[PDB]
Amino acid sequence: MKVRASVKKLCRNCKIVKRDGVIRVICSAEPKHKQRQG
Amino acid sequence: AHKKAGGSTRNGRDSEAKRLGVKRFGGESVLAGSIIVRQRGTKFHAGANVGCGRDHTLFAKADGKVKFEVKGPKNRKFISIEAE
Amino acid sequence: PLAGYPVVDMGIRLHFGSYHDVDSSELAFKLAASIAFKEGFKKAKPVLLEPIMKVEVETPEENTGDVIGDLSRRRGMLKGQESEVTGVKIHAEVPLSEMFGYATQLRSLTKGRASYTMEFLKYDEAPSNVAQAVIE
Amino acid sequence: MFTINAEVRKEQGKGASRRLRAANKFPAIIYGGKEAPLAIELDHDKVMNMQAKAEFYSEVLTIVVDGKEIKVKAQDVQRHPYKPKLQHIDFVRA
Amino acid sequence: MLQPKRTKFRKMHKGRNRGLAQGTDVSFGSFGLKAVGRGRLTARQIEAARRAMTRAVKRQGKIWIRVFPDKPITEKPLAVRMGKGKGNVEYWVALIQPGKVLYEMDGVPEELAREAFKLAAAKLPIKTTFVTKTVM
RNA sequence: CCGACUUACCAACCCGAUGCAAACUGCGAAUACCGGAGAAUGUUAUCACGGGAGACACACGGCGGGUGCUAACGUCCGUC
RNA sequence: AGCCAGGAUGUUGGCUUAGAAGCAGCCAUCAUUUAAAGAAAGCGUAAUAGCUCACUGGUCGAGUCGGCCUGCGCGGAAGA
RNA sequence: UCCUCCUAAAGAGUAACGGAGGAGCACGAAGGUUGGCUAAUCCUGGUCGGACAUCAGGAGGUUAGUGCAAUGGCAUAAGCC
RNA sequence: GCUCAACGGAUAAAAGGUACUCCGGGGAUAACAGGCUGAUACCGCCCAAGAGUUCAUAUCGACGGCGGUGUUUGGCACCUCGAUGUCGGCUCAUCACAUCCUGGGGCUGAAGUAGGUCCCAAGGGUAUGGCUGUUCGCCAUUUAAAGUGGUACGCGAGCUG
Ligand SMILES: [Mg+2]
Ligand SMILES: [Mg+2]
Ligand SMILES: [Mg+2]
Ligand SMILES: [Mg+2]
Ligand SMILES: [Mg+2]
Ligand SMILES: [Mg+2]
Ligand SMILES: [Mg+2]
Ligand SMILES: [Mg+2]
Ligand SMILES: [Mg+2]
Ligand SMILES: [Mg+2]
Ligand SMILES: [Mg+2]
Ligand SMILES: [Mg+2]
Ligand SMILES: [Mg+2]
Ligand SMILES: [Mg+2]
Ligand SMILES: [Mg+2]
Ligand SMILES: [Mg+2]
Ligand SMILES: [Mg+2]
Ligand SMILES: [Mg+2]
Ligand SMILES: [Mg+2]
Ligand SMILES: [Mg+2]
Ligand SMILES: [Mg+2]
Ligand SMILES: [Mg+2]
Ligand SMILES: [Mg+2]
Ligand SMILES: [Mg+2]
Ligand SMILES: [Mg+2]
Ligand SMILES: [Mg+2]
Ligand SMILES: [Mg+2]
Ligand SMILES: [Mg+2]
Ligand SMILES: [Zn+2]
Repeated sequence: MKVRASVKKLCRNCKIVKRDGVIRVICSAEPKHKQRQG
Repeated sequence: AHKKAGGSTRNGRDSEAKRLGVKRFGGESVLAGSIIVRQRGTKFHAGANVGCGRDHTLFAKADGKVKFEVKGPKNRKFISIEAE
Repeated sequence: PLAGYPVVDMGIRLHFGSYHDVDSSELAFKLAASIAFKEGFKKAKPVLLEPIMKVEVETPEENTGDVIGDLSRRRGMLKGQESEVTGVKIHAEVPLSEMFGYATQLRSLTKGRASYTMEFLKYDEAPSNVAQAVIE
Repeated sequence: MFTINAEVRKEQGKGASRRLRAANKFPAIIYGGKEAPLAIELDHDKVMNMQAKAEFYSEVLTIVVDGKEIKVKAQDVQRHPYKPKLQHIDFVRA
Repeated sequence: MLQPKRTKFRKMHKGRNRGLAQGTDVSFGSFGLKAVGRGRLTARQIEAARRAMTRAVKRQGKIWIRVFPDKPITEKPLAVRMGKGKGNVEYWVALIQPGKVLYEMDGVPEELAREAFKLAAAKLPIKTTFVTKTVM
């Protein structure tokens, strides 16, 4: 997981989801696109 | 070192202010000899009853009321006096 | 002169020369020739040459990609691919200086089922980084 | 062909114009010919969508004031320095 | 590195960055980058933005720089005390008011010009926006 | 014997479109200042002369600036 | 939305390249049967292969999608 | 110590080890007066002579000039004889 | 008749040392510490040309941009000159977390072993010597590890000198 201030979709399989008040990018294709705002 | 020594400026000089400008404005009642404007060059030219000194000081050559006006082909600023 | 190496592929032809009637001496011209070599070499900005050598690698078909990657990684430009029945035969001019320990690395990528035969090909210009390293 | 419903300004000046723009209208003037110039105010957003067309600035516009028709041309436009808004519009009759 | 070739004087007062801008319209190209905020653009900042912006469009179209660094900025050296004259000129800047168009672009599609200005505005301290040419 | 052309080179002056300036001005305020007249208000609040001084280390805040980093409960001026 | 089905013939377009087969990179980006289909948006292959998308037909049967402006919030946000 | 400009906020004045420059003279004519005269630069043509010397014409209009810095001024010239 | 130019001109006529010092004063004015600030420094983040065989973001990251801390070198001179003892060591500590070890986890160019890089976590723990007054530093040998910083660069009415 990459924790940074600027999370964004790196492919079409990336999805922006807000969980427990934090923005997250989850990818169904490959896990290097997993990101956390912070 | 603990402190770095500075340089020195080279611009410290200036000259005294010469108190130039208009002494009596339009509508002033002046005596003969009163200085109206102190100038460098003739920014204001001498009109009626007004004299111009060596340093282009405009002074009253009669008693009366000061009036500024614009005359001549060059739109120059003349100072004259209505004798009153 | 640049880095103490045997200069190759140099073509020089003598056309003009001078001599002193009584002081003409073979040794003098020999030394003088060396002098001329010095200035000429500097202005020609030479480039060091590495022993680029052709390399033939045989490997299983399923591991063809692994082999190609490693060959490329070692600054070696491939020139041919042979689709032999029992695995593919690849060829490349991998720099000898770069190719060290390649056998052991190759085995891991080919499940210890490959081999290679090396044959020196030609001395080629060294890349700036590599050339400078040797110079220093 | 464009019909612009505009109402004549009751008050003018810097304070009035800034109050007008806050209320989402903006001032404009119509001058030309021989009649005295008429200071009108009109809705910002309607004209903002209207002037996104390129043909707005060439073809003859229509302005309706007090139910009376004035045939005008978009002479000039003053825009906000950075926001997509119109400060003022100069209109010429006929 | 944009910089005046010669100047009448080498140092200038600090001044104040007040008022709105002049040159708020796209006068040369078809697209433009317009400053929303106010501040100072160093020649390094302007030039870094220009490199990204001209490289984004693959050296196509035409690029216009609408701003010039003409205000010299002085800095006192590290660990020198106050006074002893004004500091030495370190760099140049342009003063930027809200609404000023900083860069213009032509000859490229709008979707490409928009992307190029995004990369260019990533290098600037002041808020920007994308504008296009309009008929007045 | 004075010549007449030409090309994808450099190209000054000039023209059109753009900006910038404390030591630029073909423009130009608001205020401030000087003077004349009029009312109202103000315990003469004004000036002159004379007796007595103290004071000449200022501080912060607003506004206009120089310097500094439009850093400083920094520093230096104007004005309240 | 989703689900079912297709997503095809020049063709592996040419150039380049050890290979460039829609998908390293260049130029072109045209024809065909079509209900539709890109000389291909992306994953994948050393190159193939393979997997989706664009697009289309059916199924469902009522609203849905994307920008612009703007109010208040969210993350960025660690000290004895 | 003195002069010029900016800071200096359109009267005067206004500080800093603020930003830039000068003066410690010269001239019996370079002063007084009368009369007379008007530049820089560029183009065209012309012996040496050319980018640039003197000459003719034109454009232009003070972009020159001022014994010496800068500012203000100067054609009725304060500039030149 | 005065570069009386230190130009309102002390006299016609005048340079230095003091750690052997002395007096009157000032925190009006410096050195230590505190304070304000944060250019610089350190830490974090924004955009991604490129390195990484191919692949920007496993790991780095040019040209540039925005913050945080008070933490280095500084800037200021607000407090103390009718005194706030100034480096290092010893003894004894205590806090913060921007975590050195141990604990939990995501990604990896993570086969395993061993790492890399982020996120959470401050309960405990976190060397001995050689050389130099040294803090540091280099070196020798250990350790699971030999953390970073604040506490008047903690601590002399506790010691050393
Ligand atoms: Mg100077
Ligand atoms: Mg108002
Ligand atoms: Mg005093
Ligand atoms: Mg005083
Ligand atoms: Mg004061
Ligand atoms: Mg103060
Ligand atoms: Mg491919
Ligand atoms: Mg926020
Ligand atoms: Mg004044
Ligand atoms: Mg004033
Ligand atoms: Mg004296
Ligand atoms: Mg004196
Ligand atoms: Mg004493
Ligand atoms: Mg004392
Ligand atoms: Mg004090
Ligand atoms: Mg201190
Ligand atoms: Mg003070
Ligand atoms: Mg204290
Ligand atoms: Mg003390
Ligand atoms: Mg006491
Ligand atoms: Mg933590
Ligand atoms: Mg417990
Ligand atoms: Mg010991
Ligand atoms: Mg500590
Ligand atoms: Mg201590
Ligand atoms: Mg103690
Ligand atoms: Mg004791
Ligand atoms: Mg004791
Ligand atoms: Zn993804």
